[PDB]
Amino acid sequence: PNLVISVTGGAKNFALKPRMRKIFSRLIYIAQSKGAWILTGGTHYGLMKYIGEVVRDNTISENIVAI
Amino acid sequence: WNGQLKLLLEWNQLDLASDEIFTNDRRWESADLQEVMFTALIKDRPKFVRLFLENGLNLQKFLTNEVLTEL
Repeated sequence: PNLVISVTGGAKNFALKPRMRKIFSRLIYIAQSKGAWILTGGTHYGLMKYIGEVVRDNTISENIVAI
Repeated sequence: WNGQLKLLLEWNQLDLASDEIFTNDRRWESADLQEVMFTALIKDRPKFVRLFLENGLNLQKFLTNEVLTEL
């Protein structure tokens, strides 16, 4: 039902600031709740790795799909 | 960057280093923060340790056997 597109590649290095971190954690929680897609670059370095780790732990915690 | 970073760390001004230095967005390699983290732990600077961890530092990689035995 819902799609989200997060712009990737802007910064090679990403700062895990609480302001910039909790927002994306909540976004991923919302996407899991509504079964949304999230579209990212997929690079190992930057925000993509953080999003991937969040998704992995939430799955550990299936219903959420990231492409 | 290293001179300003070491100076601010010595004087323990978190805000100045966090805003003016770490907001540069330039690449932050592991060895940099390895050295500055080693010098931060000794001088009892917890906030700078938190800042380094947030900005990205594999603590498991940093904590070598040599570092732990020396500490």
